[PDB]
Amino acid sequence: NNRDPIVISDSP
Amino acid sequence: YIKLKVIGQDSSEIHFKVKMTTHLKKLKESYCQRQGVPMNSLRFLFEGQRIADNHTPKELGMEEEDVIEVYQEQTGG
Repeated sequence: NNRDPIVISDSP
Repeated sequence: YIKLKVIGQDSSEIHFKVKMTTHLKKLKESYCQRQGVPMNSLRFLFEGQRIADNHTPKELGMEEEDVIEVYQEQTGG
C-alpha cells in the first residue's frame, strides 16, 4: 500500500 | 508514459514513469540514485532475466502495470 512516483526524462 | 511497478524487498511499490523511447540504462542508474547506492549494485529481474543497460521497453514485452523485481547483487556494485 505504498506508492512512490519517479519521473524520467527522455533524450530526443 | 508507462507506469512500471517495482517491487521492493520491503513490500514497497515503486511507480516508475518511463517512456517508450528512452533506454533502460537511464532507468537503472536513476533507480540507484533513488535508493542512494552506486549503479550495478541492484539487479533488475524481468521474467527471470536480468535487465541490461542496452535494454529497451520495446523488447521483452513491457506494458502498463508491469511487475519488475529489484535485488541486490553479490558484487555490491
